[PDB]
Amino acid sequence: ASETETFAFQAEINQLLSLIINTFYSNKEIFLRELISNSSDALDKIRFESLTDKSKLDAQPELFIHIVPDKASNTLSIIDSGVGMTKSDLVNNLGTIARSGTKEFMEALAAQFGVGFYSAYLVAERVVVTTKHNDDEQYVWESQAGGSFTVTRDTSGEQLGRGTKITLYLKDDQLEYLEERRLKDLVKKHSEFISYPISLWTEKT
Ligand SMILES: Nc1ncnc2c1ncn2[C@@H]1O[C@H](COP(=O)(O)OP(=O)(O)CP(=O)(O)O)[C@@H](O)[C@H]1O
Repeated sequence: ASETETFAFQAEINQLLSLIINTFYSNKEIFLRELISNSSDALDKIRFESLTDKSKLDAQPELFIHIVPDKASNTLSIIDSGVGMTKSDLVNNLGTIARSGTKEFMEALAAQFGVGFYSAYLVAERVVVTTKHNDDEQYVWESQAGGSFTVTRDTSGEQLGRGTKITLYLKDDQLEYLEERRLKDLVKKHSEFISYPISLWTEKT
């Protein structure tokens, strides 16, 4: 049926990506704290609307963050019970939105506070976001950071019912972040100190 609406990137978002990706960072580990942030924020926002209305939390009436390395697909996934996004929050907040502090965060850096979501693309060549808000259906956002992304209505297969799953497809050199030592440490590490619980799940072979 083609629920995919293919869009193109902000001109400045492109710059923002070019900064991140095309600068070798010793520690690209920044990205994880960056994602767990936006997740805490999402759990925080749903926890809020959950006072004014209790029909909200009913979806998954528990607030969690899951981290799944999967060596099959070489992906690292981040999963919360948080607010989620509508097609609008997808097409509007992810791709078309310059996060708070301007790219002059980094633009003046030619001459971390925080990078946010886009920090993901230093360890991954590709990323897919599967999300469920309450007022809207489940949508799927995907980009290779090649100056266009795609948003697709996903009414089929499995639903979270609420919240968001970010799955990043790691670059061939970046697979260290599929490791349990690497990650168990990083759980307990920067942004372990936080409101919600963090489960790391790994496959025993
Ligand atoms: N886990 C999540 N659940 C739902 N929406 C999310 C999300 N992570 C990001 N978003 C949406 O995408 C937007 C833009 O992403 P981005 O990470 O660039 O900014 P941010 O609002 O997370 C602050 P920062 O720049 O510090 O991360 C967010 O404002 C939010 O609307």
